[PDB]
Parts: sequence; C-alpha cells; structure tokens
Amino acid sequence: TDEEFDARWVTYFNKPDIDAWELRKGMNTLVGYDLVPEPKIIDAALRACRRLNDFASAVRILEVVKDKAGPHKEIYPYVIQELRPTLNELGISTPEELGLDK
Amino acid sequence: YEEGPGKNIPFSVENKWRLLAMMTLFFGSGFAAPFFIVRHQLLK
Amino acid sequence: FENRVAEKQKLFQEDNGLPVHLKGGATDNILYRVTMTLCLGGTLYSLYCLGWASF
Amino acid sequence: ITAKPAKTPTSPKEQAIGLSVTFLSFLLPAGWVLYHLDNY
Amino acid sequence: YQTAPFDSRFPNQNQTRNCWQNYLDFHRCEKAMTAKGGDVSVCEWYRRVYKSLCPISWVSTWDDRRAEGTFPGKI
Amino acid sequence: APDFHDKYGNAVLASGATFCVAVWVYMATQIGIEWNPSPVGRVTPKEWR
Amino acid sequence: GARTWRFLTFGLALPSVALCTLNSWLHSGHRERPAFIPYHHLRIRTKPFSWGDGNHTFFHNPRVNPLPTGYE
Amino acid sequence: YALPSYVDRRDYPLPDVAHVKNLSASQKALKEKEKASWSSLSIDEKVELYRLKFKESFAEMNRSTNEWKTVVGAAMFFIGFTALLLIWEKHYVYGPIPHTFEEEWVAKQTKRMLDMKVAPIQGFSAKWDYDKNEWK
Amino acid sequence: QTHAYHMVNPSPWPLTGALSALLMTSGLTMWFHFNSMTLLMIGLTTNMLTMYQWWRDVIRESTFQGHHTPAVQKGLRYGMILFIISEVLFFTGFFWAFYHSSLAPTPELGGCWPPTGIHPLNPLEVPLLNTSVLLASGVSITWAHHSLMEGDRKHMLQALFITITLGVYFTLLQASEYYEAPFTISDGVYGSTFFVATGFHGLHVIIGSTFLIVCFFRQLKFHFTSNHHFGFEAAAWYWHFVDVVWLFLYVSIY
Amino acid sequence: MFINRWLFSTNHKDIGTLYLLFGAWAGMVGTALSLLIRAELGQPGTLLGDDQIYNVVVTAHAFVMIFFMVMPIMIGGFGNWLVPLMIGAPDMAFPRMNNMSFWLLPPSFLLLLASSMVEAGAGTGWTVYPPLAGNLAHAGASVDLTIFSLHLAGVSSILGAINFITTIINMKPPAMSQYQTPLFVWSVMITAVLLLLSLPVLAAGITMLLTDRNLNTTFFDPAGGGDPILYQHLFWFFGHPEVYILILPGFGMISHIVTYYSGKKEPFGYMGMVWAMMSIGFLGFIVWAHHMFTVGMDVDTRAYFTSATMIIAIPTGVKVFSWLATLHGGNIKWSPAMMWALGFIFLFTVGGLTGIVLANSSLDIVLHDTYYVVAHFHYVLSMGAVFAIMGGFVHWFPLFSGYTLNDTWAKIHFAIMFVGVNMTFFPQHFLGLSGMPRRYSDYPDAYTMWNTISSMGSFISLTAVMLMVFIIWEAFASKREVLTVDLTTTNLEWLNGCPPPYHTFEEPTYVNLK
Amino acid sequence: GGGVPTDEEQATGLEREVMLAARKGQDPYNILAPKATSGTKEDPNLVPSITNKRIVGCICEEDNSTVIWFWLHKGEAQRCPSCGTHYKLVP
Amino acid sequence: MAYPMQLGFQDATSPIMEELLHFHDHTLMIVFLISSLVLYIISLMLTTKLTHTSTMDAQEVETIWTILPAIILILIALPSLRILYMMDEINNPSLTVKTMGHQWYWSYEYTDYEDLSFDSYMIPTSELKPGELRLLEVDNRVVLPMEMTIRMLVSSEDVLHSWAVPSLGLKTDAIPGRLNQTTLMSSRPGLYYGQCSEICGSNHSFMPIVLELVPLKYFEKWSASML
Amino acid sequence: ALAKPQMRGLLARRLRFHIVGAFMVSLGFATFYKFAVAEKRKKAYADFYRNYDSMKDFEEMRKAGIFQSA
Ligand code: HEA
Ligand SMILES: CCCCCC/C=C\CCCCCCCCCC(=O)O[C@H](COC(=O)CCCCCCCCCCCCCCC)COP(=O)(O)OC[C@@H](O)CO
Ligand SMILES: CCCCCCCCCCOCCO[C@H]1O[C@H](CO)[C@@H](O)[C@H](O)[C@@H]1O
Ligand SMILES: CCCCCCCCCCOCCO[C@H]1O[C@H](CO)[C@@H](O)[C@H](O)[C@@H]1O
Ligand code: CUA
Ligand SMILES: [Cu+2]
Ligand code: NA
Ligand SMILES: [Zn+2]
Repeated sequence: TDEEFDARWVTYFNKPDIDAWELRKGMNTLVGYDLVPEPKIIDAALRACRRLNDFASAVRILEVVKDKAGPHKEIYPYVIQELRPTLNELGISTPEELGLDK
Repeated sequence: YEEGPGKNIPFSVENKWRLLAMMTLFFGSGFAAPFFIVRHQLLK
Repeated sequence: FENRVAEKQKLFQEDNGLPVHLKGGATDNILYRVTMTLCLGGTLYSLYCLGWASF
Repeated sequence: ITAKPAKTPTSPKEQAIGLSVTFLSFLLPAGWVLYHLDNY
Repeated sequence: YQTAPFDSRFPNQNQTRNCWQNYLDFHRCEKAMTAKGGDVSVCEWYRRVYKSLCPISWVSTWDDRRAEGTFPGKI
Repeated sequence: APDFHDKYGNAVLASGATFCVAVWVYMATQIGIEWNPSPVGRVTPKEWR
Repeated sequence: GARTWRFLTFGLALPSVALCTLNSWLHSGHRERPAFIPYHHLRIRTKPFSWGDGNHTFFHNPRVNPLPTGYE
Repeated sequence: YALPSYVDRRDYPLPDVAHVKNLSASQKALKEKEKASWSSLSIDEKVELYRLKFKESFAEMNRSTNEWKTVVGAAMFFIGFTALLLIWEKHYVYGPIPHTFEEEWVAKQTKRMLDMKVAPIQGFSAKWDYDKNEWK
Repeated sequence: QTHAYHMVNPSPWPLTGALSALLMTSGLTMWFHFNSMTLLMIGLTTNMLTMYQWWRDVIRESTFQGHHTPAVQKGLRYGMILFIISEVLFFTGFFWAFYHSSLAPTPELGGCWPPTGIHPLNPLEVPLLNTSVLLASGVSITWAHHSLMEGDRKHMLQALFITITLGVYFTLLQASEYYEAPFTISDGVYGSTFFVATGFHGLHVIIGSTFLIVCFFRQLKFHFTSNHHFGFEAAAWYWHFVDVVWLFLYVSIY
Repeated sequence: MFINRWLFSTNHKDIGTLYLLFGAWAGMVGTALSLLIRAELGQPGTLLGDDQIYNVVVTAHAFVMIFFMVMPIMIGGFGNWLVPLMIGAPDMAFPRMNNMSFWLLPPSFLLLLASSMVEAGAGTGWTVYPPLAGNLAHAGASVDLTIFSLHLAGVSSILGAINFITTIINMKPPAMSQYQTPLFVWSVMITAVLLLLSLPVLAAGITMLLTDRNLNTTFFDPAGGGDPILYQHLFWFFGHPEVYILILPGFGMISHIVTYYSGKKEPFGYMGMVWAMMSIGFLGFIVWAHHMFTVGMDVDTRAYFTSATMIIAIPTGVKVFSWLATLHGGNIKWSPAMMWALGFIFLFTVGGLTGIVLANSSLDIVLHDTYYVVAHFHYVLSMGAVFAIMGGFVHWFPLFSGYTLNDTWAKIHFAIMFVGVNMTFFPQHFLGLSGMPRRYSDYPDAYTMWNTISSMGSFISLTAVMLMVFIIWEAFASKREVLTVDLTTTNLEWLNGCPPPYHTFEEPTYVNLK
Repeated sequence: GGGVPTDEEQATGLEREVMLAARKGQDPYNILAPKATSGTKEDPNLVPSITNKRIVGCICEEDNSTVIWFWLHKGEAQRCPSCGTHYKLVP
Repeated sequence: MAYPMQLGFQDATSPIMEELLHFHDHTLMIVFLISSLVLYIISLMLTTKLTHTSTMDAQEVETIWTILPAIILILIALPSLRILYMMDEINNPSLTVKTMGHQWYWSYEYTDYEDLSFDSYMIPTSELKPGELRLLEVDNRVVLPMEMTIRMLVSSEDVLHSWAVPSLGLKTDAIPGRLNQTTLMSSRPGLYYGQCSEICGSNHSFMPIVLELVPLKYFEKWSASML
Repeated sequence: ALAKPQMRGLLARRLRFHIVGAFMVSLGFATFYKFAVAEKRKKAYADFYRNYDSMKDFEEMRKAGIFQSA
C-alpha cells in the first residue's frame, strides 16, 4: 500500500543511530519517486537531521518538498502546516523565513 | 607522452592565434578543395 | 633442427626500451627503412602520376 | 558540467576577430572561384 | 490482328522473353511448315506478335546474325 | 549579479530581429530575384499562336 | 586421435587422389579443336587487355582459343 | 577528479560533500553551536549554516534566465548575415535567367497552359473561369 | 597493468600497409590506363614487406614475449572467425552473379544455359581430381592438428607437408586447366562468372598454402606447444574455408 | 614523439581523435560540394555550364558525406573514444590493426579526389550503375579510381567491424553480461555486424564492375548475356544495410544524451532498445529491392518488399517512444546537446515516415528518382545522422578535450542549423510530388520557387558550419578546464577525468558476481 | 614420438605468469569475476589494488542492466551509492 | 505538367494516377496522425516541473507500442497492395508502342501494322516558340489515342534511362537488353509531360517525353501521315 | 486549517489524462487533413467527370492550336 511504503520510510529515518550517509541516501532516493513525501516521513527525516546535528539539511529537505510539488501550489503550504509543531520544537526555520526563496 | 588538456591532440593550442591560423588552413583547405576541382575541370 | 626458442625469448625480452619491430636488432632497422622509403617514395611518385594525369 | 575560469579569457574583441577570420577562410576562396566562373 | 494479346506465359513487366519466343516461333514455324509442304502463311501470327513487341534494332540485329550464321537461338 | 543575458539580451534580440527582417526583405524584393510565383490571379493570359 | 586421421590420410585420402591422378593423366591427350563461329556474345573486346597486343587473353592457348577473327 | 564532489541538482538535494570544506575560526564555533538547540541560533547563523552546506538554494538553482533572447537574437543576426551572402551571390555569381521568364513569355505560356487545360481538376486550369475568360 | 590484455608497441606497419594499398590501387589504375606496371610492383613489394614484418611482430609478441594470455588468444579466435565470415560474404556475391546469369539466360546467349558455343569443362575429369586433392588436404591437416595436440613433432610435420603439397598440386592443376580451357574470361558471362569465381578461389588456395607454409617453418623452429598454437588453428580454419568454397563452386558453377 | 604518437598509434583515444579530425575535414569538403549542387539549382538555367561536372559534384558529395564524414565520425571517432571506456577495457582488441583502419581513409579519400581530377570525373551517381559507369560511357580512369576508393574504405570498415565485435564480446569485465553494456556499445556492435556482412557484397559488385571495365568480363553487359540489374541488386544488398549503419550509432548516442540531460540514471526500456536495434539490423538485410521498384520486378516481389520494408517502423517506433519515455519525469536540462537530440527525434521521425510513404511500391512509381526521395533521405540520413553527430560532439567535447564550450554559442549554432536544414529540404517534398527529377542540373520553369528557397536554406546551413568552427576555436582559445561532471555513476566514460589519461583501466574495474 | 614443447616448458612473460598463478588458485590479472561477500559493514567486499584507488562497478540486483560505477579509495569502507553494499580497498 | 508553387501531385490523367492520389492522401493522413502524436507527446514530456527519475517498469507498454503501429501499417498496406494487384490485373491493350532511350533523346516505334518510328528531341531553349515550355517540349510528340488501354514497352540502346509521365502515373526504367512493359490509359485529350528519370550522363536533364492524346481517328490520321 | 491534497502519483495522473488528449488532438488534426484535402479531392474528381465530355474538351484544344496531330 501507500500505508506500507510510508511506514518503511518513517521507520528508516527513525533509526536512532542513522548516520549522515544514510540520511542523504534516504532523501536522494525518496525524491526520485512520483510523489511528494507525507508529513510523517518528512517529520522523521527532520528529526534525523536533529540527531545528526544537521540544520542545513533540514532546510534543504523542506525546499525539496516544495520542489517535488511542481505547479501544485497547495501541497507545500499544507505540509508546512502539518510540520509546524516539529518546526517550532526543533527551531527549524523555513526557506521562506530565511529568504532562501528569492 | 604528454597528458591532459591541450596535450592529447596532434595540434597545439599554446597560442590561440596560431591555433586560429592552423584551424583556418585545416578547415578552409577542405572547404576550398571542391571549388578548385571545379575550376580545374572547367579550365579543361 | 634444435629448439632455440629460449634464446629468442631472452633477446625479445631484453630490457632495452626498443619497440618490438626493431628489437631483433640492426637488420630490423634496415628492413624498416627500406619499407618506409619505398612507401613514401612510391607515394610521392603516385602524386606525380596524378599531376601528370590531371591535364 | 562545471569548469574553472578560462585560463586565457577570450574577450568580445578577440571573438569578433576569431569569427571574422573563420568566416573569411570559407568565404574568400569559394567566392574567388564563383566570381571567376565565366573566366573559366 | 490489332496487337499482341496478353500471354499467360509472360505475365510480368519484363517482356524480353515474350519478344524472343515469338521471333523464334516465327522461324521455327516457317521451317516446319516449308519442310512438310504445309501452309507457311500460318506462321504469320508469330511474325505479327514479334513485330508488335520487339524493338526494331533487336529484330534487325537478330536478322543480321541469322544471315551471318551467328544467331545463337535454336531454329 | 546580472549576467551577459540580463545586460545585452533585449538589445541582441531586438536588433537581431530587425536586421534579419530588413536584409531578407531587401534580398527578396530589391535585387531582381525572379521567384516565379503562380500566375493564378496575377497574370493576364496572352495570345500565343 | 592422430592415428585415426593418419589412417584416413593414407587409406582413403591419398589413394583417392592417386586414382584421380592416374585417370586424368591417362585420359588426357588433347581433343578436337572446336570449330570457330564468330558469335557476338563470345570473344568480347570492349577495351584492349592491358598486356600483349591487347587482343590475347591472359592464358591464351593458340590451340583452342580463337581471337575475335578466328584461330591464329 | 576521482574525489566525491558537490552538485546542485534538484533530484539530488543532499550531495556527497559540503559546499565549504575548510572552515574558519568562527565557522567551526558555529558548527559547535549547531549541536545545541537551533531556536538559539539567529536567522543570520541559520543562513550561514545553510551556505556552508550548500552553494545555491533551490530558488537560485531553478532561476529563469534571459539566455533565450541572446540565442534567438544572435541566431536571427546570423540568419540575416546569410542574406548578405545571398545578395553578394546574386550580384556577383549569377548571370541572367532564361528568356522564358520574361513577362510576355509568361503571359503567352499561361494562355497555352489554359488552352491545353493543364491541371483542370484542381491544380491550375481549375482556377480559370472559361465562361467568363478570367481567374475565378 | 593488472588485466590480461595486450597493449601493442607503437607500430609503423599500419601506415606502410595503408600506403601499400594506395600504391597497389593507383598502380592498377596506371596499369589499366597508362600502360605501366612500376607503381603496381612497388605497391606489391611494400604490401609483402608490411605483411612479413607485421606478422613477424605478432610471432615476436606471442612465442617470444609471452603476451598471448588466454583472453588475448580468445580475441584472436573471434577475429579470425569474423574475418572468414567477411570472406564468405565476398564469395556469396560471385555465387549470386553466377545464378543470376545461369538461371535466366538472356537472348544473346541463345536463351539457354550453357550458352550456345560454350563447351563447359567435364566435372568428372580434372575438377574431380581437384576435389579429391582439397578433400584429402582437409584430411591431412586434421591429422597434423591431432599430432600437434598429442606432442608429436615428426608426424605434425609430415601431415602439414602433405597438406601443403596438396594445395600446391591444386594450384598447378588449376593453372593447367586455365591454360587448356577452350573458353576464356572474355567469353561472355559464362567466362566471367567461371574464371572470376574460380580465380578468387585460386587466389585463396595460394594464400592459405602460404599461411600453412609459415606454420610449417614455425613448427620446424619449435614455436608451437602442444596446447598453444593459434596460428596453426587459424591456418586450418582458413584452409577448411578454402575447401568448403571449392565444394560449393564444384557443385554450383561446374 | 609526434610520429610515434600520431602516425604509429596503438591508442584508442588518439585514433578516435584522428578519426574526428578527418571526419570534420571531410564534412567541409562534403558541405562545399553540397553548396555547389544548390548554387547550380539556385536559379533556373546553367551556372556551371557543364552538366558532367554537376554530376561529378553530386556523386562526390554523397561519397564524401557517407564514407568520409559520417562513418569515420560515428564508428571511428565516437566508437574508438567511447566503446573501450564504456566497458572499462584498456583499449581495442587489435589496437595496431585499429590504426590501419584509420590510415586507409586518407588514401581512400585521395583516390576519390583523383577520380575528379583526371579525365572528366565520375559523373555516375553514388550508385555507380552500369552501363553509364562502364568503359564506353565513362571511358578512362575516373570510375576505376572511384572503385578503388571504395575498396580501401571497405577494407577499413571491415577490419574495424572485426575489431569492434571482438572488443565488445571479449573485453568486458568478467561479471558484466552483454545486457549490462550501454546502448551506444550495442549500437556499435550491431553496426559492426552489418558492415561485416554487407561491405563484402559491395566489394564483389564493384570488383565485377572493375573487371567489366578492364578485363572484358560481361557481368553487367547484355552483349555477353550479363544484366545491369544484377549490379543494382548487389549494390543495394549493401546499400540498405549501409543506411542503417549510418543511423545506428546515432541511435546509440541519442539514447545516452536523452538519458543524461533528462537527469536519469538509465534509458527507459533497456531490453526493448536492444531488441529494437537487433530487429532493425536483421530486417535491414531483407528489404533492398525497394531501391528498384521501377526496374520491372514481378508483382509478388514488389508486394513482399513493400511489406517487409514497412515492418521496420515497429522496432523503430519502440525506440522513438522509449526516448519520449526517458524524457518522462525528467529534470530536463536544456543543454545544447539536448537540443540536438530533440531535433533528431523530430526530424528523424519525419524522414522515417516519408520512408514509409516510399515503401509503397505503387506510389514509389511516381516518387522514385524524384526530389521526394532526396527529401526523405536528407531528413533521416543527412539531418538525423548530422544531428546525432552534433549532439554527441557537443556532449562529449569536454571528455575528449578537457575544455568546455560556450553553451550559448552552441545553442545559437543549433538554432541556425535547424532553420537552415528545414528551409533547404522541406520544400524538396513539393518538388518531388510535382515531378521534378533528381540528379538534374536544371529544371522546368514551374519548379523555380522551391529551388530558389532550397538554395537559400543551403547558405543558412553554411553559416552554421562556419560558426561551428569558430565555437570550437573559442573553446580551445579560452581554456575553461573541466571541474565537475554529474551522473558519473551511470556514465563510466567520464569517470577517469577530462581528458582521461593515455592509458585508462590499467587496473580494470572491480565488479562482483554475487 | 614427442618433440613438441609444452606450455610448462616454453610459455613465457605474462602468459606464463597467468598460468602459474592459476595453478595456485590466484588471479593477479583479473580474468575472473570476484565473488561477493554479504557486503555489510562487518563483511565488506575486499577490493584488491596496486594503487590507492580503484573503480568499482556494482550490479545491485541480479539482471539490472545498469551498472553503478564509482571510485573506491584507500581507507574506510565505502558504500555503493545505489544499494549501499560495502566495499573496502586492500592495496 | 507542373505549375508554379505546386505542393502535391500533378492532376491525374489516368484512373491509376487517381488511385495513387487517393492512396497518397490516405497515407499522408496517417503520417500527420503519427507526427502530430509524437510532437504533442514530446512537448508534454518537456513541460512539467513534476519528476520521476527512479527506475520505470517498461513491460506495461510492450503491447500497445507494437500492436497499434502494427495495426496502422496494416491500414496502409491493405489499400497499397490492393492497388498493386489492381494495376497488375490483366491488360488487354488495343495498341502497343515501344520507346527506346538514347543519350540523349527517345525514339518511338509503333509496329502493330506499319513500321512507324521516329526520334524525339528536346526543343532547345533558343528554338522554343512563344509560350512553349523550357526543357519540356519536343520536336515529335508521342501521339496516342485517348480512352484506350495502351501497352508501352520500354528499353534502351545504350545506358539506363527511365521513361516517366507523372500525370499518367508512369515510370518504367529503360534498360538495354530488357523489354519492360507498362500500360497507359488517358481519360482525357491533351499534352502530358515527363522527363528522363535515370541518370544517363551529361544531358539526363534534357531528354523529355511529351504525350499527345487525341481521339482514335486523329491518331490513325497522324500514324498514316508519319509513315 | 488547510485540507489534505493529493500528494502521490501526480506525474502519472497528468500522463493518464494528457495521453487521451494527445490521441484526440492527433486524430483531430489528421481528420482535418482528410476533410480539407482528401474529401475535397474526391469531390473535385467526381464533379469534374460526372458530365465530362472528352470530345468537346478535345475540340476546344484543337481549336486553340495546341496539337501536332489535328
Ligand atoms: C539514416 C539513413 C536512412 C534510414 C534510417 C532510412 C530509413 C527508411 N527508409 Fe530510406 N533512404 C535512405 C536513407 C535512410 N532511410 C537513403 C540514403 C536513400 C536513397 C539513396 C539513393 O537513392 O541515393 C533511401 C531511400 C529509401 C527508399 C527508396 C526510394 C526510391 O529510391 O524510390 C525507400 C523505399 O521503401 C526507403 C524507405 C525507408 C524506410 C521505410 C525507412 C524506415 O527505417 C523508417 C522507420 C521510422 C519511422 C517510420 C519513424 C519512427 C516511427 C514511429 C514514430 C512509429 C510509428 C510509425 C508508423 C506506424 C508508420 N528509403
Ligand atoms: C605467389 C605469391 C604469394 C603471395 C600471397 C600472400 C598473401 C597472404 C599471406 C598469407 C597469410 C600469412 C599469415 C601468417 C600469420 C603469422 C603470425 C601468427 O600465426 O601469429 C599467431 C597469432 O595468430 C594470428 O595472429 C592470426 C593472424 C591471421 C592472419 C590471417 C591471414 C589471412 C589473410 C589473407 C589476406 C586475404 C586477401 C583477400 C583478397 C580478396 C601467434 O600466436 P600462436 O601461433 O599461438 O603462437 C604463440 C605460441 O608460440 C606460444 O606458445
Ligand atoms: C591489388 C593487387 C592486385 C595485383 C594484380 C597483379 C596482376 C599481375 C599482372 C601481370 O601480367 C603481366 C602480363 O602477363 C600476360 O601477358 C604477357 C604478355 O604481355 C604474357 O607473357 C603472360 O604470359 C600473360 O599472358
Ligand atoms: C587456382 C587458380 C589458378 C591460378 C594459377 C596462377 C599461376 C599460373 C601463372 C602462369 O600463367 C601464365 C599463362 O601463361 C601461358 O600462356 C600465356 C599467354 O598465351 C603465355 O605468355 C605464357 O608463355 C604461357 O604459355
Ligand atoms: Cu536519359 Cu536520364
Ligand atoms: Cu533501402
Ligand atoms: Na542550373
Ligand atoms: Zn549497488
């Protein structure tokens, strides 16, 4: 299912000792698919970035969620809404909040 | 043998004006040849 | 006849920097020169015959 | 592909020269011949 | 006689052999008829057919070769 | 930082387009090329016999 | 093995060649010179040969090969 | 050339190495700070972290350009230059065309083509009115 | 290097070979049109010299320098098979010419095959002897191959001598048959297809006999091992090709 | 060192380089010839005042573009450079014989140039049909020199075919199967098979023409019982496979280019691309007589050849749809090489479809030996092969030289060429439909407008060729050395740097068999 | 009779090196495909080399037509960028 | 003949050329179907920021990508082959005429009854009468009866030529030593022009064919007067 | 709160709709040619010949002087 694919990916990013190679491989693999990843995958990815002390890759992950949406301009706003508690809690600023969209 | 950019070629690219002259003789001799063949034949 | 392959093996594997076509020694260089000279001189002659036939 | 800056930049002037010499190398010999066809 | 009819032996665009066969048949027919005091005029059919189909230069050359003894067809 | 195309893009586009049209029109109409267009609706037939 | 092929070489191959040789070099002699007829499809000359007088084939045999005008 | 390298590619968002390899004094201090809460980093520091890891942002790497104007315009100039060659060709290479292109020849020829009913179903004579003795 | 392939020393023979081709071809042109054989003789001479030194160098590289690893040998196998395939297709064109003419004889021929006035060779006379000769030579070379693999110097040399003698016998026989034939190459398409097809085949017999001779002398000089002798295998493949082409010619063109 | 390196080479890269230089030179000769054809036809009447010369020019145009520009560039140039790299081989199987395949071409070209310098040249067409090309209608040396030119080119390509087949079968890593080699490697192997089988048949036919001209054979002379039509079968038995040989390596490079600039790690439907090239290779040998539908062939034979010829659209359509499906979902980089490839796909399809029109022997009655055929093959062959060559050349120039081109100048070059070739050749369809013969030095007055336009288009393409020479100079003049290349994980030829060292894969790749 | 040398007696240079190494079950000239290990961090594929880097091709799944190529450097084991299987250089 | 700015075929003069016109329309419609499908699909592929770069399953398209082209080919080949065999169906001609190619002119022979023959050369440009066609007119035209099935036999006395008349749908190579047949039938009187269509040397461009189609009675009158 | 939009299979979805579109347009474009060109041709031939009088056509050509034979 959709559900089973999602849960594999959430589980992947949740590995407590996930390393940096593994985080990059995860995200680079994921954006090859015909899909914008679900909030709960991105959530799990962001928290890996946290465990890995990697703020920049957290920002880049949000940019690539936007990018994968293409001309469908409702998916990014939406995923951000769903990520806000995690963004607030980890102090992850958005690309827009950083001026990285200009 | 010489290795690297500008070194794996039978022509020199040390000076771009001498290269220009060599490329111009090269391609222009090829392009001109038919017109001189035609001249040759008409003059027969 | 006797098997002298071992001698030719030592000659052709002598660590002297020569390419295989000259490694037999002095008579290689001769035959090479005769070959190349006939080839080039023959090619000159063929261009001469072309010039001649072109008119 | 990414590349290092030109080792020997070719300015617009130098390109205009390159281009002009290039074009005349094709155009002058052929034009000589075509102009003189009648003569042959 | 208007022109040479369709001949199922020679149904293709290459009609070389149709001309050839009718030239041969004219001369074979005349030979067989003249040997046996038969009506030579019957052979005229083949002459009409070959005259329609064959190029004049082919007829002329073959005629010259028969006169020469160098015609290679069997008559 | 502005690139080659930001600086010279519209000038290249405008004058190139202008040069191209002008020189082709001049070639087509001003130097005696006979295009041999259809006579239909253009030529008046004339007695030939 | 080698012994099989040696057997075939001396038992079948070379004897066959010896018999054909005997038969050819007994049934040779020389036979009747064919009569000449100047057929237009034979003795073709569209350009002179590049040897001899131009009119003789490379293995021309006066005995059995006529020229366009007949036997020599 | 054999070493892992950096790329900005939108389907390879996290490249094999960081944009900036060798870090100054303060840049290392900043990396140490990154290990504590990110809420405690400023906006400027978050951007600086960004730019140590990455060269261009998504928006930058995806930017549009004006290159099409240079390409189309330049092509059109070259095409125009070609017409100069053709003028030079018409003036200095070509002699006169055959007399059959004279206006009177064409007029006679056209009548003769209508008289033999050249292309009378669609192509040519079809377009001539034989009753009214004019083009349709 | 830690692969098993052969990086060949820079060589002049490709260039002398290519120039030898220029000289043979411009030579033939001079011969056909300008009545002179000098250029052609120079080209033939340069071609022979190139062939000798080039193949000399291949023996140096293999027997003497040890560069023919199994992977290299495997490549040469493919190369020789492919070379033979190209030669088969070359001959195919002459077989096509022969059937074209013979199955649809034109009026100039008398509308028949053989043409009027052509007296074909009798295939049960010398051409049968030619057949026995090449067949027997296919038998002898197979003995030579088996003698080599078994380690037997003397019998390899005997078998290979016999094979060569047979190829030379075929060549003398064909030269005599050419001389004796009452028709010539100029006797229309009958002569054309006969002499050009058998002629190329005869050229290939000469070539293959030469190749067997080189193998003979290399065997005399102990170059071949009981397990490594690809120059011999290639000469045998080429010779079987020569045999098979003759067989087709024998069945078809006679 | 210079002689050792450039005359006595045994190095696949340097040999590749030689071939590219020769091919580029030949292309200048062939373009000049083309301009001469189009200047003769640019207005009604006679420019050259000598139709034998016109015929000589047309004939040489074709041989130069085919035997000295396309084949040496695609197989000798890209083939030598890329194939070994793409399978991690240290060189070609027969690296010395490889050098002779190269060195046979200048003398071949010299023979051809000689043919046009002596007597009144070979005004025969590239088909060299007797009796026009025989010793009465073309007395003298010219035709013989042409035949010899073709023998030498033939030998060059036959030995090359042996070398590529051997290399591609025998010199892969031991874990790599043939279905784990890149498509360009497949396309070269298949082209090599076609060359190995087809060129000896041509060699046979032209040798027969040689003997009819000089040894009094009559293979093609009715007086001897020969048949001019035999020469046609043997020529086109080669000639059909030849047109596929001209496009196959272009198919290969297009797959690589489309894949790369779509940001993909692999082409869509690899197995189908292999199957399609093998199918085209095979079918390419059983269609030749569609070159002969007006010679007077039996109706069932015309039906067969019509049918068989059309079948080739099936595997070909699979390749076109698979290129589109590679584009599908891509991060599209609008590089100059990507533009060449997209232009290829479109222009090749148009030419392919006019081929299907001609496959119909009934309609071919009216289109044969007209400008419709000339339009067909200048779309599929001239533009298709040339666009693939340009694409490949732009795309791999940095690998071969270590320098980058100016991408904007390369895009301009593409745009001018695209206008030029369409203006030259699209109107030729109209000329053909309306009955203008090919191989004509002048035409009835009705055909003046389309000829005028076509000739104008030829000059635009001239401008593009001159610009291409400048663009290459500028790259060598400025010396922008390569830094990063992306997607090396699925483009092995790049992984040793730009340019790669003289010797690559001295240590072979390590590949497990699991 | 005999008289024909054997490879053991007369093979020389690289042919001889390859023959003698094969006897000992070694492949210094890379004629055979190396057999994979499980390829984990603990059981990495051991990649011999005569320098400090070598190109690996990884066929990630059997009958993939795409091979994944990368430089393996001396030092810590590296992972195929497609499938992650581990490879370690042993110079 | 052709006219200035013409895009497609000369108007049909014979039923067979009319067939070829309709079959060409049918086939070009298919050409346009295909080429427009490809162009539309290419720009579709090239116009979205959405991506999918992971491995795609190729087997799903195997069937349509081969079957639909196969069906389209059948839709071309059926009418193609019907016309092929219809053209070939038994000709019962009323008249046979031969033409021989030469360097550089055509001869004609009408030898059903009398031995009528003549040469036909291009009118040089300097000798054209006012309104006559450059490079097309000949001195002696091929006069033929309209509304009759005519067998034309074609050969050559020297090199290859090819006898073509576009408007009647005809093109038959002229090969020395070979007699090629085609059949000709005109629906209308008039003048119909063709040009040599196998390269035959320096004057290949300059040896046209002009058919003059008239009622039987005028053909017989002319025949008798050309003896 | 924003509702949850479709996030999976967007490229595939665009293709499924646009392929139907591609076939419609391409069929439309080809059928336009058949209508504007082929059907016009069929009609122009049938109408030309429906009451065509070849002898009358001949007499007009004769009167104009075009023929060698009449
Ligand atoms: C690159 C070279 C090349 C290629 C690949 C081809 C490809 C084909 N060509 Fe062409 N052709 C030549 C070069 C080539 N042509 C040359 C040089 C000549 C003449 C030489 C001379 O006389 O001098 C010639 C002449 C020639 C003739 C002879 C015409 C005549 O002289 O009267 C014919 C006849 O059938 C022909 C047909 C074909 C066909 C059917 C294809 C097919 O392979 C095309 C298949 C491709 C497509 C159809 C497009 C892609 C497919 C799809 C998008 C799928 C869907 C399509 C359909 C269902 C139809 N060609
Ligand atoms: C009257 C005048 C007569 C003149 C006629 C002259 C014409 C042709 C000459 C005949 C051919 C001679 C070929 C000799 C090749 C010798 C080199 C050789 O045989 O080289 C061998 C490799 O094979 C290899 O290259 C294989 C190389 C294969 C060569 C193929 C030869 C056929 C080519 C003929 C040319 C055809 C012309 C066609 C015309 C239409 C070496 O490897 P081995 O043998 O394993 O040895 C190694 C062991 O010792 C280790 O223990
Ligand atoms: C590509 C290389 C092809 C090589 C072809 C070589 C051909 C050699 C031809 C030599 O022929 C010389 C002429 O010999 C012929 O004519 C001579 C009289 O002039 C005779 O004495 C000879 O017996 C022979 O009939
Ligand atoms: C396998 C095919 C057979 C080819 C074998 C060729 C080798 C033989 C070469 C010798 O040929 C020469 C022919 O020479 C004979 O006839 C020639 C012409 O009348 C004479 O000049 C010669 O004196 C000789 O009598
Ligand atoms: Cu007669 Cu062309
Ligand atoms: Cu074809
Ligand atoms: Na003209
Ligand atoms: Zn992997």
